[PDB]
This record gives sequence, C-alpha cells and structure tokens, in this order.
Amino acid sequence: PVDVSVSIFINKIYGVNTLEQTYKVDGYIVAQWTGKPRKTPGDKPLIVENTQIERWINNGLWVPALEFINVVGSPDTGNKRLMLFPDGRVIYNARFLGSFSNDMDFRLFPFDRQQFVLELEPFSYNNQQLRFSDIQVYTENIDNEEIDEWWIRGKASTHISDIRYDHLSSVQPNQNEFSRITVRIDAVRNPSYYLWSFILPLGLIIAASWSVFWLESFSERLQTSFTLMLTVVAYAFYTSNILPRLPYTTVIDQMIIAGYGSIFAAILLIIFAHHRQANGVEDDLLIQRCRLAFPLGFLAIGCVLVI
Amino acid sequence: PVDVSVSIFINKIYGVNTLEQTYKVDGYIVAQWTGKPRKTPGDKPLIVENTQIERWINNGLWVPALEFINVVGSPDTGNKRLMLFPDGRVIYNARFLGSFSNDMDFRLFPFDRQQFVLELEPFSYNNQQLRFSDIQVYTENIDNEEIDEWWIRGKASTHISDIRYDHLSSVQPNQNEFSRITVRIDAVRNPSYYLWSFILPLGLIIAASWSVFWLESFSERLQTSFTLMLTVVAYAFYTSNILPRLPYTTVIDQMIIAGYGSIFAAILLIIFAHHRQANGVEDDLLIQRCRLAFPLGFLAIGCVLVI
Amino acid sequence: PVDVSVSIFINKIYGVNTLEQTYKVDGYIVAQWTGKPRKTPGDKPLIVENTQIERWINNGLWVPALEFINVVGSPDTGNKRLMLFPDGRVIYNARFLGSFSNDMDFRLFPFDRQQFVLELEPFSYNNQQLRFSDIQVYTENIDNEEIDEWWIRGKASTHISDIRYDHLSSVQPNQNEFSRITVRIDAVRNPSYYLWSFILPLGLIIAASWSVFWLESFSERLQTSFTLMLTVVAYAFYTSNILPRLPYTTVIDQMIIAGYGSIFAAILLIIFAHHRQANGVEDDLLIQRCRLAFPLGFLAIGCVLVI
Amino acid sequence: PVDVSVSIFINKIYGVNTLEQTYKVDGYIVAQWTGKPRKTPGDKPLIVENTQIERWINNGLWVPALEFINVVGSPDTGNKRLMLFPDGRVIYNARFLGSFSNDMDFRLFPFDRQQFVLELEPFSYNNQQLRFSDIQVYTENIDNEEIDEWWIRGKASTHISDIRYDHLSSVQPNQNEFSRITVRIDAVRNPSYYLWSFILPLGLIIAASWSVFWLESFSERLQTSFTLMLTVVAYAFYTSNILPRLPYTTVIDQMIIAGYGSIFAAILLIIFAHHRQANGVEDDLLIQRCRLAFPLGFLAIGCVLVI
Amino acid sequence: PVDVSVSIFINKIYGVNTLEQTYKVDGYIVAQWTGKPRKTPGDKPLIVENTQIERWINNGLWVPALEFINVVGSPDTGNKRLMLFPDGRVIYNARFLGSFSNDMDFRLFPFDRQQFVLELEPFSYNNQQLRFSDIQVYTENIDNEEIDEWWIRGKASTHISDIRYDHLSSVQPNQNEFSRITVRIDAVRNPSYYLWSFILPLGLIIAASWSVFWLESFSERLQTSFTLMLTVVAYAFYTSNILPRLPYTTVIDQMIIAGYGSIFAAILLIIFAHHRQANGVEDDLLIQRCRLAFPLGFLAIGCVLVI
Amino acid sequence: MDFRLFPFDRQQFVLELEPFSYNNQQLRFSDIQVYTENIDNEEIDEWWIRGKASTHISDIRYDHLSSVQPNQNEFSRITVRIDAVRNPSYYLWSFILPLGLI
Ligand SMILES: CN(C)CCCN1c2ccccc2Sc2ccc(Cl)cc21
Ligand SMILES: CN(C)CCCN1c2ccccc2Sc2ccc(Cl)cc21
Ligand SMILES: CN(C)CCCN1c2ccccc2Sc2ccc(Cl)cc21
Ligand SMILES: CN(C)CCCN1c2ccccc2Sc2ccc(Cl)cc21
Ligand SMILES: CN(C)CCCN1c2ccccc2Sc2ccc(Cl)cc21
Ligand SMILES: CN(C)CCCN1c2ccccc2Sc2ccc(Cl)cc21
Repeated sequence: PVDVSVSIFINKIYGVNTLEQTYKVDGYIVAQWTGKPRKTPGDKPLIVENTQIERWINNGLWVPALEFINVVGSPDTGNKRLMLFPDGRVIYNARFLGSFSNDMDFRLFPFDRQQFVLELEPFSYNNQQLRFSDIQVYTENIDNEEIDEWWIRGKASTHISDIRYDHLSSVQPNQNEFSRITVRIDAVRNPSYYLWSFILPLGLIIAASWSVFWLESFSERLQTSFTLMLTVVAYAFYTSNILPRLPYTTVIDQMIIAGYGSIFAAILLIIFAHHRQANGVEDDLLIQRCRLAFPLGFLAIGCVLVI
Repeated sequence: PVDVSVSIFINKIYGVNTLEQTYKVDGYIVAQWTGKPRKTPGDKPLIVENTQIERWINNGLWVPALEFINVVGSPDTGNKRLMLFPDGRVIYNARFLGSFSNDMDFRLFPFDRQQFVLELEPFSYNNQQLRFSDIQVYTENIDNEEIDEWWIRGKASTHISDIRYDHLSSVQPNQNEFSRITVRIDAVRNPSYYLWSFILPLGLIIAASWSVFWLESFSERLQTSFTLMLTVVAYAFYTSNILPRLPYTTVIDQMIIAGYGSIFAAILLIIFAHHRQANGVEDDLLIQRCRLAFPLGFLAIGCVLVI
Repeated sequence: PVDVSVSIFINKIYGVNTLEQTYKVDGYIVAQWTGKPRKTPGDKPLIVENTQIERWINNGLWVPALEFINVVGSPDTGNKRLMLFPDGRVIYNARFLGSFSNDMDFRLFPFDRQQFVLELEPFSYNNQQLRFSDIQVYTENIDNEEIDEWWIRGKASTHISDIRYDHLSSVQPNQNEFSRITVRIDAVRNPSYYLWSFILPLGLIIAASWSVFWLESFSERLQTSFTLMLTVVAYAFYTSNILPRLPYTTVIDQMIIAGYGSIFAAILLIIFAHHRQANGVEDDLLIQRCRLAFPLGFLAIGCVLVI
Repeated sequence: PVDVSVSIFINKIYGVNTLEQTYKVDGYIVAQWTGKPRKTPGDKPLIVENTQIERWINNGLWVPALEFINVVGSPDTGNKRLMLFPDGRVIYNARFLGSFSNDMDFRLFPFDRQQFVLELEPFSYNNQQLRFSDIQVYTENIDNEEIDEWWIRGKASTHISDIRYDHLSSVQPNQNEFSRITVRIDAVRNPSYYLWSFILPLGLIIAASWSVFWLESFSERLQTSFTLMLTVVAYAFYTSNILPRLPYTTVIDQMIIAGYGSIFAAILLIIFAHHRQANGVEDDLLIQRCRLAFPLGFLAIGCVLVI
Repeated sequence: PVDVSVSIFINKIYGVNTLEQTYKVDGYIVAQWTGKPRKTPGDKPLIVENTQIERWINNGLWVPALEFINVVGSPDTGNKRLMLFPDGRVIYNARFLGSFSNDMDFRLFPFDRQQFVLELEPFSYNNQQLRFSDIQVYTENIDNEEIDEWWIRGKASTHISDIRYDHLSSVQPNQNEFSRITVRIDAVRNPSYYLWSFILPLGLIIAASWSVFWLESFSERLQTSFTLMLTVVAYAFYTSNILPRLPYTTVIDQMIIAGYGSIFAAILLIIFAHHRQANGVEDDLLIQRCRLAFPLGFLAIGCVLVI
Repeated sequence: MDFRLFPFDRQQFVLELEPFSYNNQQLRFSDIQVYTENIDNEEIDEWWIRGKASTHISDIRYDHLSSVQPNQNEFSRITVRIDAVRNPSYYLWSFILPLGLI
C-alpha cells in the first residue's frame, strides 16, 4: 500500500477573483515513492524530462495521476521530470500554475481575512497513501505587503486525511478511502489603499453633507441637498467601477448607503423644519440646529454597525 | 444494445454570462458498461490513466464518445481513467470544466429564477442506451448563498429520453433514436445586494425628486428639476455599468425609466402650473400642491407594474 | 470528379462583435461521399470516432479538408466521427464552434438588418465537388426573440457556386475552379430594449431642454443651459459605455448630436434674445417665445433625418 | 542555394491594439520551390493535407520553417497542404491568423497615417533565398471604409532584402545573411466618427464656456464657471473611456486641455475683472467685454497648434 | 560538467500588468554546448526544425530543459531548431513569448523606475553549467520613448550565479547547486502623458477650488463648495478608471486626496468664518481673506509630500 | 579597440574586478554610478556615450594547475562595460572636408 511523500513549493499567489471565489497559484509539486530497484546508466540516478516521461509509461512505468481537487480546470503544467533511482525510489517533479477555488467571505471587504488552500489527492488510488506533506513558502510578513496586496498570518497548516466517498462504494466493496493532502495558508487584506483613498473621502463627503444645516435660507438647504445627492451617486459609481464586484454588500458598500441615508433624512428634516410651525412659515427654531446633532446621531448609529 | 450507467458529480457552478446565456460547470463524469471479460494482472481490476487510455483504444478497446449536447465549445478535460474489470465491466471516469448553454429569461431581473442544465448524449450511437442517471450535488439551501450568488430550490431533476433526429434518417433506415440524459438544477438569484444597493437608492432618488414641489418659487422648481434629471442620468449610468448587460429591460431598468418619467412629468406640471392662470402670472393654487399627490400617482402606477 | 453532399445543423448564433464584424456559430457539419467499397466487421457500417480517424488516414483513407472561407481563425472542433459503409460511401460528422466574418453595416443601429453567413469550400480540391447543401435550423420568428436579441426574416438561402481564383492559375493550367457552398441567414435586431431604455430617455431630455424658454429671467435661462449641457454629456457617456463600439455614427449617436445642437442653439437664441433690442436691455418680445417653435423646428429637422 | 517563390493572400486586417502597437491579419501564404523529381500516383501532382504533412517530413521531405519575424506569439495555423509535383517542384500552402507588430505613432490621433507590415524570413536558412514575393489584396479605396475603419492609400510595397545578423557570425564564418520578404500596406484612419461625435461636441462645450462672460453679475459668472469646469471633467471622462488608451497625448487629448485652460483662464479674468477697479467694487468696464476676445485668442492659439 | 553558452535576443517588452506585477517579453533564446562528435550528411552541420527535434531526443539526443524561473505559466514557443555540428557542438535555438514576473513598486507612480528581469536555469541539472550569458537588445534612449511608454536607462546587467536550494538536499547528498543566469534591464516611465493630461488638469481644478474665497456672500461660498466637491469626485472617477489599478496609493492618488482635503477644509473655514463673530452675523474680517493664504498653506504642505 | 572606422568610432570602455586569491569569496552584486548625460556636452567632450550600465559578475575557470587545489578554482569576476561613440565633428569639419576639396 504505497507510501508517497509530497512537497509543494509555492512561488506566487496572485489574481484573486472575488466573484468566482478563485485565486492563482504558481509553484512546483514533488512526489517521491520507492519502487522495484532497476539498473540505471552508470549507477547515477536517471533523469527523464517532459515528453520522454510519457514514453517511459508506455513500458509499464507507473506514475500516479495526482489531482488538484480544488483547481478550476486542468492547470498549466510547465516542465516535468522523473528521477529514477537505482535502489528503486522515484521522484516526480513538475511546475504548475492553476486557478484554485475555495470559499471566500468578502463581506468585511477592505478588512478581509482569507484562507488560500491546495487540496491534492490521487485520482484513482485508495491504498496508495500520502506519506507526509511539506510546503515550502519563502516570504515574510508583516513586511513588503505594503507593495504587496495581502498579509499572511499563519505559515504552514497541513493535514493528510482520508476521504470517504460513500457513493457507489459497492463498485468496490470495503475500500473507497482516498488519501488527501490539504494545504492552507492564511492571509489578511492590506486595508491601507482602500481607507486612505475610499473610506476617508466618503466620510468627508458624508460630513460635509451635514453642513447643509448651516445654510441660512430653506431654498438654499433643500436645493443644496440635491447636489449632495448627486455627489453620492457620483461617488457610488466611482466606488462600484474600481472595487471588486461581489454578490453581497461590502463595508464600503454599507457606508455608501449611509450617505444616501443622511442626505435623504436631511431633506425630510429640512422640509419638516419648514412645515412644523406656529404660523404658516416659521422654520422650527431648535430643529434646524441639529447642526451638531446629525453628526452625533450618525456616529451613534455608526457604532452599532460594528457590533 | 449496450446498457450504460452514468453518474455526474457537480463541483461548482459559476460565472454566468447573461448575454451569451451561458454558465460554467466543473465536475466529474462516470460511465459504466459491461464488456467481454478479459484477463487483468492479478485478478484485481486494471486502471488506465490519461494518455494510456488512447493507446488501449488503438488495440480495439471501444470507448464511446459521450457529447455534451449543450456545451458551448469543447470542454476542458482534466484527468481521465479507465477501470477495466476482469469480469468485463468498464468504468470511464473523467473530470471536466465546460461552458454550457441554456435558455435564460433575465427580465425580472434581481429576482430571477433560472434552470442550469446538462444534456449528455452519445455522439454516434442509437442502440447504445443510457441505463440510469445519478447526479451527486453536495450543497445546502436556503443557506451559505448569502456568501453565494444563487439559491437552489430543487435538487435532482432527471430525464433519459429518446431523441428523434428525423433528418436523413434514411442514412440508416429504422434506427435514429439517440439516448439523451437531461440533468436540470433549479436556482434563484439572491435579491439582497441589488435591493440593498440599487433598488433602494433609486427609490430615494425618485422620492426626493418629488420634493421639488416644496420649493417656494417657480424658477426654483423648474431649475432644480434639471438637477434631478442629471441625478437620474448619473444613476442610470451607475446602474448600467455594474449590472449585467442584456437585450431586454430589467426591473431596475424600468424603475430607471420611472425616474426619467416622474421628473419629466414634474417639469410639465411645474410649467403648466405657472401658465394655467386667471392673471398673467399666478401659479395654480391647488396644483403645485400635488406634493402628496405625485407620490400617490407614482405608487399607484407602481402597483400595476407588478400585475 | 468526386460528388460530396453536405448538411449543416446550426445550434446557436451568438456574440456578435460589432467592431470586428464577427459572430459566433455553434453547430455540426456532415459530409457524405461514396468511395471504393470495403469490408466492415459484420456487414453493419463501421464507426470511427475522433483520434481513431487520423489513424485511418495514415492507411490511405482520403478525407478532404473542408475550409470555412469566412471563419476568423481555425475553429474549435469538438467531436468527429467517420461512418464507413460497406458499399463504399463515407460520412464525416463533426461539431464545430467558430467565429465567422461577414460584411455588416451597423449605421442604422437599433434597427439593424444583418445577414449571418457561412462559406464552406474544400481546401485543396477543384474536381471534388459539393453535390448539394442542406441547412437545418430549428427556431421560430417572430417569437421568443423578445428573450432573444435578433429577428430572423428569411430561412434558407443556399448557393453552391464556383470560385475563379485567377492568380497563378498556370501553377495548374485549365483547372482552378473551387466549389463553394454559401449559406446565409437574414436577421433583424430587436429594437425594443434600445427604444424603451435609450431613445426615449434621450427624447425626454431633449424635450425638457426646450422648457428652458419658459424661465422668466435671462440669467435663469443662460445658466440653466449649462446644466442642460452637462446632462447631455452625462447621457452621451452613459450611451457610449453600454452601446457597441463602432467606427461610424449610429442613429442614437446622431440624436446625441441633435441634443448637443438644440442646446447650443438655445444658448445663442437666449443670448441673442437679450441683445436684439430697442433699449439697452429688452429681451426681444416674440423671440423668447420660440417656446413652441423650437420643438417644431427640431421636429421638422427630425423629419428630414429620415429621408 | 534554393530559390523560393512566395505569395501572400490577405483576407482581413482587423483589431488594432494602440497600446501594444499591434494588429491582426488573416490570410493565406504560399511558398514554391523546385526539388528533386519524384514519382507521384498517376502523373498528377500529389496532395498532402494537414497532419499527413508532418509524416512526410519524418521520411526526409524538407519543408523550411518560414518565420513571421514580426508576429507576436506563434500564430493560429488553420489548414495546410503540400503539392508535390512529379517534376520536383513543391508548393506549401497554409492559412494563418496572427497578431503582428509594428511601430505606430498615434499622436495625431483621429487623423492617423499607419503602415501595416508583414516580414517573412526562413528560420534556419541563409542560402535558401526568397525568389520573388507577391501579395494579393482584393479590396478598394476610398469607397466602403465609411463602413470600414481605415483608408488604404498605397497598394503593394514589397522588398526581399538580406539581413546581416553580425552576432556570433563566427558560429558560422562568412555566411549569416538571411533572405527577408517585407510586405507593407499604408492606411489612414477614417476621421468621420471622431469629428462628428467627439471633436465637434467638445468645441461647442468650449464655445458655450465663453458665454460665461455674458452673465450680468460677477457671482453669476464665477459660479457658472465651476459648472463649466464640471462640464469639461465630465467630457474628459467620456472621451477617455471610449477612445483608445495610449502613452501620449492625442489631438483630442490636447483639445481637452484647451477646455480646462479657457475655463480656468475665465475664472482668473472673471475674478481679476472684479478687483481691478477705481473704487472697491467696480467690474473693470472693458475687460468683462472679452466676450468676443476670448474666442479670438483661443482660435489664434488653435492655429499654432497646427504648425 | 557540461558548459553551456547562452544568448538571449530581446525583441519587445510590452503590456505591463501593474496589479499582477507582470510584463510580456518576446524574443529568441540560444543554447550552445559541445557533445560527442557525430557524422552529419556532407560535413555541413545538420539542422533539425520543430517537430523533428522531439524525434531526435527519442534516439538519445540529450537536450536540457531550460526553465524560465520567473515566467508566469509555460511560455508560447514559436519555432525551434537544433544545429548539430560534426565536431560535436550543438546549438538549440528557439523563439519564445512569455509573461514574466518581478517585484515592481508603482508608488511613485507617473515617475516610475522599474527593472524588467529574466531568470533562466536548467530544470534538472546542477553540473550542467551556464558558461557565459549574452543579451542582445537593439534600441535607443532617451529617444523614441516619447512614442514608447518606457525609458531604458541601463543596457545589460548579467549574473550567472549558483543557487542553493537547501530543502531535501539529502535527496542527493553534496550536490544541489543550480546554475542561474539572471538578466535585468532598468527602465523609467515616460511621465509626459500623465503630467500633461492628469497632473495638470487636477491642479487647475484644485487652484480654481481656492477661488471660492473671492465669492462675495456666504451662501455663495458654502453652496459653490459642494459643486467643487462634485468636481473632485468626478475627477477621481476619471482618474481611477483610466490609470493602472494598484493596491497602494500612487502620487496622482495622493494629489486626489489633497483636493478632497482643501475643499473640506474650505467648508470648515467658510462656516467657521460665519460664526466666529462679534455680533450674531459678521463674517470674520481677516479670515475670509485667506485668499492668498490657502494657496501658500497648500504649497507648503505640498513641499513636505516630496521629502 | 578597433579604430579602422576612425573619425566615426564606436568603443567600449571596460573594468574587470576580481579577487586576487579567493574563489569562495564571491561578488554579491555590482553597482556602477555614472553621472553624465548624452547626446549633450560631448561637443566639448571627445566621446558620445550610448549605453549606461552593463554589468556581469561571472565565474572564471582558470583550468591551468587546478590540481594545485582540486575541485575549486572558479573566481568571481565583476565585469563593467560602458559604450561610447567618437565625436566625428572636428575630424570632418577640419580633416575630411579639406581633403575632399583638395
Ligand atoms: C508580502 N508577502 C506576503 C508577499 C507574498 C504574497 N502572496 C499572496 C498573494 C495573494 C494572496 C495570498 C498570498 S499569500 C502567499 C503565500 C506564499 C507565497 Cl510564496 C506568496 C504569497
Ligand atoms: C448556494 N449554495 C448552494 C452553494 C452552491 C453554489 N453553486 C451555484 C452557483 C450559481 C448557480 C447555481 C449554483 S448551484 C450549485 C450546485 C452544486 C455546487 Cl457544488 C455548487 C453550486
Ligand atoms: C430569435 N430566434 C430566431 C432565436 C435564434 C437566434 N439566433 C441569432 C443570434 C444572433 C444573431 C443572429 C441569429 S439568427 C439564428 C439563426 C439560427 C439559429 Cl439556430 C439561431 C439564431
Ligand atoms: C474597404 N477597405 C477599407 C478595406 C480595407 C480594410 N482593411 C484594414 C483594416 C485595418 C487596418 C488596415 C487595413 S488595410 C487592409 C488591407 C487588405 C485587406 Cl483585404 C483589408 C484591409
Ligand atoms: C525607446 N525604446 C527604448 C523603447 C523601449 C520599450 N520597451 C519596454 C517596455 C516596457 C518596459 C521595458 C521596456 S524596455 C525594452 C527593451 C527592449 C526592447 Cl526591444 C523594447 C523595450
Ligand atoms: C558628455 N559626457 C559623456 C562626457 C563624459 C566623457 N567621459 C569619457 C571620455 C572618454 C571615453 C568615454 C567617456 S564616458 C564617461 C563616463 C563617465 C564620466 Cl564621469 C565621464 C566620461
């Protein structure tokens, strides 16, 4: 029941696809397993590069297909080599680049925590078993990820479990448990760019929105309101175009509704101030001095969005 | 007249293409059919992985090409294995990723009901017949589909019918019936994001549009109208850019016309109020108090949009 | 001089590319031609699927390369079969998906008439001749094409002509005429979406533009003009982004200039009204009552845009 | 030292890529060269289609790899045939589609002159020499290209020169000159669409910008300026999105700065008028009558942009 | 321990991908290494083109797989030839096009300095050693890079170092040092386009923003502020859409915050001016004459952004 | 230096640095800082530099008496090379031309 050692060198993780819940991983994979001894030229181990490998299989060299369970579509394989040893053992080494899938919650958008994962498992073998898994990452955190998009937190999580597959296990009674290496790296999004260039401007806009109450007239207030309205619609548009498209509301996306809100509540106040009067036309004395009472009310409701 | 058992494990449905009426499906397919017994090494069944399979065909192993009738372009095949059994039976197992086509009505829009479908049928065989179909989906609904885009309603819809193809059935008299497995999954779009972030803002915009009648002057009313106009055009653009492009009007798209409408109706009243007079310049007394009569008229016309 | 029968099943025409003058067509092609009789296993005709076909060619089976004259780049071929008959005749059957080219005039944009076309012709044969062509389309019109983008008018246009190719016909004296099947389907664009959601809003905008003459002041008129100016630029942008990019002016694109026009003519009038006077400042009495004379002049010029 | 005749049929030139300086060309290529006579079936020349060609090379048929020096990435080869003649001569014929590169100056912009080019040269042969080159285009100019994007001026430029490659010419002393066919067709951009739909609207906007001086007040003038400012920013955005992205300023791009300029110059004037006075607040009498002096100054500076 | 000479002809570097930190490089690679002498037809060296090469390996011709360490996905190989010499030496010559990865700091932005890099290294050989590396670039700078996006500063830079790979070096004791050629070209971004068309317009906008202090009223000042606000949001959108997307703030991106800043500070002053008074309503005399004190304060803070 | 195209030269000025007695002491990275400008003042100056920065840092074999120390005789050599063009003004304006007239 073959023991297989596996090593995964991860070279680059890039191009998240928020909508498809998808990321790209470039790296090498290495499998090692000891077979029946053989005679090699010299006694040096033998090297078999690319095209030559498939020919060695036509002569009964077994090389197991190891599938990336969580890759979306067959990956781009660059180079592959076999290392056939005189004492039997065999090393398969190949570089890969593949788009891998995992569940990704982006609802806390500019402040994400994500988990990029590789799942390896033999394509047709249940008593060929993954001996031990080793993942070699060569980076550093917190560091260059001001230039880079993501903050890795954890280093190395491995598993190597057994998968059941209870469906048509009568196709082969008593044996349908496959050996699955699971590799998972934890990462955090770099919330600098999105605050310094999206969160902050929106707040200033929402703040300056409240300055509508320091307009003297009423016509001034209500008319100006509509310009604020436009300002948000403009800023929502700017937001939507550049930010990653999703099927839920992000934190930024919530703040954008808060804008739409404060402004439309202003209009109501601005108008109800006018027509809650003692005569026909007296703006209600205290009410349009919600000048430093809208900011408080907004900030109070902006402390329950957090919890 | 060969019996073929089929099983389809569905791994992920993603990337709808509203314009092309198209979706992507990643999963495995398994075919089982009993052939002339053979000697396998040992008596254990024989495994034939990838490249090796095509070689077994060159020696007279028959393996039927099973076509995805409704796939748009030949799909990406990842790994394939044969399981040759000593008692004859044979298992073809392969992972696929393909862009599939089906009719899709998106007119409702953010409140969709769609039907993702697979159609399998042998490419050149009419008395080789699909024994039974089993589809294995491993998800859950109503559930994680706040993080996910779609709400599946049904689980398992199957078909296994006979297709006629009456065109040049004299090419082979009396026999042109192909066995077609049809698999169809029902799903609902998640109408959260689009309400919370598109429907609602537009309503507020349309609502605040009506507040034009609470402007005192006429110049104030008529001038402000044009800013409301701009506000809709802005919001139509924002809408159009982010939402899926289609060749018909969505619900949102109608609401956008309702905006364009109310605002232009306002303009007419606002102006007709001014010149429907007893003197040269008297704004008509009751009319510019359609303040809480436009909201009713719009809302009345917005309850016949539903039925 | 070989006779070849051809039939073309058209499964889907999708993804027009206005700039490249290009459309996508998914379907099957079948060629039939009678060769030297042969012995098949049993007496049942022999089936040769995919990879196996190329092997049968290495043994001297002639299978002509049929080229799609007007396909842009070699198409995606999915499955192919040979049907070798004991009495000689041979059937080639294969599914294709390809991006095809044809001349396409889009100057009447939302109200198009187009002609989607396939041109088939053998790649190296002049006395192998296309016997008869049959095209099998299974749709219906006027019908589901509210859900679908296009309205097919004609059904079946076929040709099968002979192409001259007079360049280096001394490479082979007296014989350079190739047999070219021409298939062409006529279709009309569904002008609903573009009217109900683009043409109409623009008209309301242009209409409301004229309401500028019902402003009392001159400062009111001239200033408001600049907001109208903004509105068109906004609406031009919205138009351009969503509509298909082209190298000529569409109908919509002209109407957008008509907007740009009426508004800039207003400014001139609005200003010329102010200074075409008897005293220093008298707005010319009749002129700023081109209130219901710009609409007529615009509508008069909008009845010569048609013829 | 083999003589090779070449003919290039150009079927379609489409999809310019302004940033990459890149275009697509679909067409056929034909190479002819006389070899050692051979026995053909019959005495009719022998036809060898596609896959079969590579098999004939395995038996010592020499077929020179002809490289497209200026193609970006190996091109899409559609169909290929050999024509083996009994008298020796051999004809290679294949259809190609490839993305070709050339230096492209887009600074003029909507009034471009460009030169689309093919450069052919053998990949490993210096005394195999391109006998004569022939290019077959079947179009017409001026004519259609109101429907088409480009105006071809010249017809046929050919070269067939010798390339030096002085780098490691000691790898093979005395012989490193390769025979290079050069084909180049000259074309002009169709400056209708961009004038009628971009150039023109911008001028009207810039013109209407100047009408700011016919506002009576000063507050009217200065405030309106900012709407003009917004108006340009709006139109700059519209321009940028639709027009081809570049790393230099186009003519349109300059015109857009001219807008930004006149409007900001207006602001300066409008304000300097107010505070260049004999009292505290007297708008300078002649200066705010730069009404028909800004138009002249702009048009004067717009006649030195040309030379 | 094989000596390998390498030459790299670089034809074109294009299509930077700011987000993925990625660039495209098309060129040829040449490897030369002297093997056991052989008999060639004639005594002329033998040429082996494309497909024929792979056949020569099946007969024991060793051709080392040389990997591009920093290429993202296996590159597009166009044509390849072997030049087998009678005296043993062998030349591998092939054209490639590949997307290569390198670290790229885009924070400066329109005034970038970048370093485009190739890393070549044998895929399975440590005592096969890269003798010497030669890179052939044929351009000129400062020069056409007004038409071209980038200004190359340096010419060459080579390395040829030894890489350790200390992970599972017990797989082969005492020998795991691979020979890596490193090529790096230095380049500068051409900051003309981004200054002349982005930096400048923004400044004029920000400058004209300050002209808000020369408005007479207070209602005029505060209301106009909101139009300036809109103007920046507009310009941010325009900026964001066209400029390369990044995960950090560019220089332009900072300037956009400076706009958002000055305008919101204006609002505060404009409002604080009104209610820092001796009576109920006296605008503070000196303060609203920060007319030529905001420009200075902004320019003072804009000289600490540099250092 | 090839001077056969004299008044119209292209030359390559080069530095080669390498440790005098060390093979596993290795030149980590090389950086060369030139502070000039071209085409420019080189009407006053004799030469026109074209390229800026060429570096190498290779390993030199020295296969002669490598048994003096078996298995280790590869020295780390920085190579720096600058490309330059001769200023063909003076020699044309004052030599080429007069001779043609003659
Ligand atoms: C600043 N350094 C974190 C840069 C590394 C960025 N990189 C990455 C990118 C996007 C999402 C997640 C990751 S994690 C990761 C794990 C291994 C390796 Cl080799 C690279 C990465
Ligand atoms: C929403 N949760 C049910 C998650 C499922 C998302 N996913 C999906 C996406 C778009 C449209 C339809 C579906 S159904 C489906 C069926 C099987 C699998 Cl494996 C994935 C999916
Ligand atoms: C609207 N119903 C006619 C549905 C068909 C639409 N479809 C189509 C799409 C884009 C452009 C032209 C066409 S025509 C056509 C011809 C044959 C077939 Cl099989 C499909 C199509
Ligand atoms: C009607 N005529 C304008 C046709 C020319 C259009 N087409 C083209 C497109 C973009 C850039 C350059 C060209 S030139 C050209 C040369 C040969 C052929 Cl076959 C087509 C073209
Ligand atoms: C003015 N000419 C130097 C243009 C250089 C543009 N091009 C380039 C593009 C993007 C990043 C780096 C470079 S460098 C380079 C090196 C060789 C060649 Cl062939 C082209 C380039
Ligand atoms: C116009 N500038 C090129 C003047 C430089 C002349 N100078 C020089 C002289 C003879 C041959 C080559 C050079 S290059 C060079 C590189 C660096 C420095 Cl610091 C001086 C020089």
